[PDB]
Amino acid sequence: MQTIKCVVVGDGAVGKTCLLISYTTNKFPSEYVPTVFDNYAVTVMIGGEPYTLGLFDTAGQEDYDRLRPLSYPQTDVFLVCFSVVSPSSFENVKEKWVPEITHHCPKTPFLLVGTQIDLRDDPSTIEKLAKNKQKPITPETAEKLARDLKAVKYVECSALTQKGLKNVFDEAILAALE
Amino acid sequence: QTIKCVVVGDGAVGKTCLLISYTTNKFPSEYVPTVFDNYAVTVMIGGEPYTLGLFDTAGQEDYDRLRPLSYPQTDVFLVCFSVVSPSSFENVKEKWVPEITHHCPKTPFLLVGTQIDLRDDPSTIEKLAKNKQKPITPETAEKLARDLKAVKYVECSALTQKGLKNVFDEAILAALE
Amino acid sequence: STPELRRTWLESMAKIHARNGDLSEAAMCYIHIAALIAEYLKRKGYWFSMGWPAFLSITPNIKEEGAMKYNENILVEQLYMCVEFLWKSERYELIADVNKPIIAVFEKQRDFKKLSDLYYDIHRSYLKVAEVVNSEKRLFGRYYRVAFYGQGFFEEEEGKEYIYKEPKLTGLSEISQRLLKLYADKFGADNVKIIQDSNKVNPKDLDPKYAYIQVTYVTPFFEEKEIEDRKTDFEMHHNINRFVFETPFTLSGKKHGGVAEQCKRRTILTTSHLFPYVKKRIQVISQSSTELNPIEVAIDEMSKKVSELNQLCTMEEVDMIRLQLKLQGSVSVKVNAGPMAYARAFLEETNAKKYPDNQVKLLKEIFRQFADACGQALDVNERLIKEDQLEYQEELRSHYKDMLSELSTVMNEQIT
Amino acid sequence: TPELRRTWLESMAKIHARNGDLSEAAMCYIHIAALIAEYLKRKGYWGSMFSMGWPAFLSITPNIKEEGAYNENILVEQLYMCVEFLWKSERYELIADVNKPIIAVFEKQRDFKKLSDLYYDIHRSYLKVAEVVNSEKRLFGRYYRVAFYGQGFFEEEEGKEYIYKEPKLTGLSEISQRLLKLYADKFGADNVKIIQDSNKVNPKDLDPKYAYIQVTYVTPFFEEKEIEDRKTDFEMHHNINRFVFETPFTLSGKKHGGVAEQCKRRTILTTSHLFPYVKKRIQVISQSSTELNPIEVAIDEMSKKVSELNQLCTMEEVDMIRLQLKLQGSVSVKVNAGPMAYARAFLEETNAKKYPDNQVKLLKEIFRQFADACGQALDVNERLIKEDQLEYQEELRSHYKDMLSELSTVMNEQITG
Ligand SMILES: Nc1nc2c(ncn2[C@@H]2O[C@H](COP(=O)(O)OP(=O)(O)O)[C@@H](O)[C@H]2O)c(=O)[nH]1
Ligand SMILES: Nc1nc2c(ncn2[C@@H]2O[C@H](COP(=O)(O)OP(=O)(O)O)[C@@H](O)[C@H]2O)c(=O)[nH]1
Repeated sequence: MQTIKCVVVGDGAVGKTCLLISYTTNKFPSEYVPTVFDNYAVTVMIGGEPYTLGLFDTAGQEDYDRLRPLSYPQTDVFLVCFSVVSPSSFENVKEKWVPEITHHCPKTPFLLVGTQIDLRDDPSTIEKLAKNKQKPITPETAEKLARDLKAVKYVECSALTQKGLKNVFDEAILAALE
Repeated sequence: QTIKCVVVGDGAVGKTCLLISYTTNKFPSEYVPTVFDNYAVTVMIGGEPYTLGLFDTAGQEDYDRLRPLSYPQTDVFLVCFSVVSPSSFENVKEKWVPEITHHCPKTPFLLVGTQIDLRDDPSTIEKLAKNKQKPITPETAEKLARDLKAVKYVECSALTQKGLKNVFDEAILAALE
Repeated sequence: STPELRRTWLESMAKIHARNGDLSEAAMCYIHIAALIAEYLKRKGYWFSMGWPAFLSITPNIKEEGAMKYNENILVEQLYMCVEFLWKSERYELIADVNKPIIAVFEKQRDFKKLSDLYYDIHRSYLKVAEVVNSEKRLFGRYYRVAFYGQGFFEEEEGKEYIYKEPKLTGLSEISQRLLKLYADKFGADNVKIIQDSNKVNPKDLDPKYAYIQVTYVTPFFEEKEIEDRKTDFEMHHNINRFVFETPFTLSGKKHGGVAEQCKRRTILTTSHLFPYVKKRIQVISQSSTELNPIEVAIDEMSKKVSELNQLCTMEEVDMIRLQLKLQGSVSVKVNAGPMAYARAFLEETNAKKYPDNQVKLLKEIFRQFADACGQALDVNERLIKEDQLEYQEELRSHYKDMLSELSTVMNEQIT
Repeated sequence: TPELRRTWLESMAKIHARNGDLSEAAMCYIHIAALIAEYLKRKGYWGSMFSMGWPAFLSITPNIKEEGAYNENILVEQLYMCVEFLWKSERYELIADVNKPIIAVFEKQRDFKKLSDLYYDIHRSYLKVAEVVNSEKRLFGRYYRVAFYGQGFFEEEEGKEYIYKEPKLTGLSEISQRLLKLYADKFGADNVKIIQDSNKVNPKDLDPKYAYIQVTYVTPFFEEKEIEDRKTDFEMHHNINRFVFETPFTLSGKKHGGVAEQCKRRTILTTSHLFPYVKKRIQVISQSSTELNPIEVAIDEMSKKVSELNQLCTMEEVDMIRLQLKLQGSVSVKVNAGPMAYARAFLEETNAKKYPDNQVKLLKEIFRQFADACGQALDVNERLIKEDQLEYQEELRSHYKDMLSELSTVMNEQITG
């Protein structure tokens, strides 16, 4: 009863691995030495007592759908991630990820996590979505999804600027305690 | 305009450690080993810088055939010996000074006492006493340096690095007459 | 360099530090005051008697008080304030050496009740240490290299590198945004940027029309020669001036690349004074750095993983979730390259001819230990899982066996 | 404050002038000119013109950037002083750059006689350079790493590493004894010890009963990219802040060993300011190091030997004695292990299996260049010997072929010359 198991899901290239490495190593994404292993652990303080926050990293691609739920037993909280500059990752939250974790762990709280929020104010990014006839996902539309899908709450962050990053894991710890 | 200086002496006196000491400007603890023979050092004799080429010689008896082939074009010789090894000195007289004087009769030479740091060492002084031996004084070695018509006699230690700069300064002055 | 000019400054910092919660820095201010008073009374003949050296057991930074150009009661009052803040800062191990000279004072006065008090307070200082030492309960701080660039903007801070000692568990997110707001106001929020690159900044690369703050997480550094000391959480933060961080670089010139092109640089920053100090930031005065080539990187992280696995398997109460985290992240990597990318790049017969034999032989030996340590971790997990992780365990074993088979092909050796 | 900084630089320049440290006296005047120029600019008195402030002098030295933290005639007087000491310190190459802002002044004044004189001065400095360049006649100094350990003895020097610029050809023992007796007279003659080892000192291994002074010879360091821009003796001492020294170690943790175990650490120190500066000693603020394996040491030494033999053959007039020194010491080795020790250790079939293919093939190529370089050196030497060296030259040839006989067996390849 010393360790919180938090499991991270979402489509590839939304920045979830990069999110976990920067919070776990206290480094900017460009400055961490790549690792060949999966998963991350960081000490976190509860009332002055030391706890381990275990971060389980999953692959979002279809080839991994059969073995991924084997990591769900004993989870204390789920982070369901999408990038706010990728409406496909946003739609797959409603249409893939929330159902999959609901089905295997219906009583386990989950947070909706928006990533890469710095790219919402990027010209090349906002224009590259213009040529594709798509627009970036605003925070207000993402909080509405969070309430619809019974999420504990919505949190945004950017691994690059670190804005909102700490609050994501503060929110995750508090949900993991029930 | 490089001065040629050939160095002779029977081994273990310190010829080579002496030469690599002062050439590479390192403490003996720190020199990088080299596979090559001979050394070249740049020296200052009152404002004028000079290049001293130092031709090392193997002192063992196997090379008595070909070692004198290094003797042509020499500007100065250095005959060495260890101040704590008497036969290092006893055979400066018996073999080395006859050989170099035979092949180049008019080239000057100097008597060099090496490893002077171990004459003021307690352990070394008793190892000599058991063999009925004691370190060779400067004076007895300066006696001899006058005997066989050397230019001078000098003393050095590569551990101290004291007196070593003086050895080569005197060698160059000798090669300039 | 004027006695009361320095003393009021130290007392001012003490009060600032107390409000800001920098309680070690407060304790240091008071011990520097006591050291100054002692040196002044010594120079102005008064007859502890050695002057500032009296408190070297506390910190060697007080040597600077003897750069000088007040009675016994007030020297002792400074020492009381110092003990108060050592208590509040959890540096309990120093309370004894501050009270010892007070005790000598009161020995002379035959004040037995006071002596009973002083010995009593050194007593719970050591009791507290017995209760909390090496229990990960004390948060002495996190360390950040901070460098300021922009000669049109920064005053004294321009072009100089600091180690900032931050409270407790302050993460990179918090000290970045804090320093950004601070210098966004005195210079303008449009002209201040955070440098994330942990390489030594070159000013010519920077737009002189901007002001830059480089922020990098660092950790106290010790080599194996110093691990003779530095056995406790306290000692790992007591009188330290070296700090390490790593930076990734490829052979090409990028930050990130493949397993066979990935290097890293190891930089060690030295500070002008020791932490804890009368200030919570100390300037860096020099840097030393070394580099590791790709097979050295691989050797390094494989050793660590073997130690992580073995450590968990020899705990008194094995932490199941923490064991699975590392075990699954070793034997069934699915997001990153997996440790087998090391075996393929450096241990296969064709590839291994491109690297030093000793280094290939060291990485082979580590992989054997890796095999055993994954195996031992699979056995420990089996004795701990319940019915809901049986399929989970079976796949871990299946992934482990598939890994030993490939490892056996690559090394041409039977790995059990 | 500008006033105190200027008084200090003026004092240092006279002290340096009195001790004969003329490069440092010249640098003090260029810094004074930088400080006055920035002062007048920030007041509003008005490439390479005084109007720019301190940036005008950046081509002389980047050190003057730090001056950025009374007439125009006075500025010119500072630069005259600099030229004078640039002349005396033999840094003639610098004189053209110091005169440019002076020229800009007299251009605006149409003082065409004066412009005549300044361009004449630049002509005579390059005439001087043409007569002395890379003759080894200019001795800009020797550099030493010096670091102080003694928590109980040293004041501001404690725990700090400096590069000391020493005059002319100051050898290691000179600066060592001088540093010894200097701090033996401020401390106790029996409380000061010279640290001989060149590895980075860890304080734990030291006894606080004594004060320690670590002294190591270093030389100016340039990477292969830089070597193009470091062609002359002046260029190798001009605006430098990187120094290198090598330390021996073995695979097993000792210093010295056999050629198949003998490694070499290469340390690069960087100083806070560039030499020449206003002081003779500059703090080390940075160091990096790297380790050469035994085959890399072999590669290193063999390429050096090939290169120096090549440039001895392609000199204008060949130092016959220096040529025989290097050549005899390559093809007739009798005291040290000889370069075939490198071949036997790394190039023989069974041994080559222990080292990277690319390094083995590179060591093989370098040895072919070594065979050609000795061949070239033998042919040059017999164009220059008298009859007293015909038998000596004959025995060099016989040794050169006995070496090529062994190198051919070891490389399993015919090595001709
Ligand atoms: N601009 C920006 N890029 C990011 C951020 N987080 C991740 N990335 C980039 O997005 C790409 C994919 O991210 P990755 O770590 O693989 O996320 P994952 O595929 O979900 O595990 C990488 O190139 C990252 O550098 C962010 O906050 N901002
Ligand atoms: N104590 C001491 N030992 C020395 C000195 N010079 C040389 N040696 C030692 O004497 C041994 C042999 O000396 P060496 O350099 O081979 O002289 P060589 O055989 O005549 O060429 C080596 O082990 C050296 O360490 C010295 O000045 N002092």
